[PDB]
Amino acid sequence: RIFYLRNFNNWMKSVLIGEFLEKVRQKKDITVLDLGCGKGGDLLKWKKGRINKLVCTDIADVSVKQCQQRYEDMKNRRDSYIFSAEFITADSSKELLIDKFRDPQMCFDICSCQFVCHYSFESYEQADMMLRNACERLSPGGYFIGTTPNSFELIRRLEASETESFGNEIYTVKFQKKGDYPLFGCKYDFNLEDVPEFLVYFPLLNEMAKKYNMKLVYKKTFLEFYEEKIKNNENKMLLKRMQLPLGTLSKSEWEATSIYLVFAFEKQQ
Repeated sequence: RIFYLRNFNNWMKSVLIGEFLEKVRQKKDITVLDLGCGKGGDLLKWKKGRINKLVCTDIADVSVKQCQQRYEDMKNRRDSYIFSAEFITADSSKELLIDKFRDPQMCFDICSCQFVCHYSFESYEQADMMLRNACERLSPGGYFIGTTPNSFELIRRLEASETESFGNEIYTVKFQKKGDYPLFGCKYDFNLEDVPEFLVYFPLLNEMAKKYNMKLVYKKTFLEFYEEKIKNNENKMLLKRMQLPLGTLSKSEWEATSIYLVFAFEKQQ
């Protein structure tokens, strides 16, 4: 029954992505940076969005090759318009992407960073660098959007527990330490259903992003974002198409999903 949670987070991304492609269109040939693209889970979302150019990039060569394969298959389906795509293997917390890009002067209208940012918080330099790569090639008025664990929700559960661990049948989180939360390098293990992650203090990400002329649009918990986006019936209908609150997800599914927040920043003039 692990479909429903995976599918819920996917609908989260869909609705975030749709909102910001529309904001870009309200301002008047859309170029997108999908940073930490994995296997291509969002490839389909970008086609629906009708964008024109996509750069997919990941630290993991196999995921990158795989995402390129999936993109190609979507190309080779019968009777189909699709963005052009460029695929780059690169550590975006340690290497500059502008030097990897084919077109070294290209611009982006959105950088999408889904379930990736928290890997960069190992140190200042890698956090600043992923952020550099996310923001420095955005056109004025463009967006840096994504999804990451909520540090406040993680610590809170950590401090309600008797151990370094908390979780349910679906997820387990294991910190190295209680009481001590450094800005960079605050490691914890995460398992759903197991790469080591780093805590992302949102007030800090927010300040660090100013360095690249970004201002916050919003930061919403998954539950806040869900409670609001679902008042829209097309959104509801999309959720039904694709498929603590009482419905949609089970109690323990909601504890899993409610760990996350949604964020958006905009490039200033």
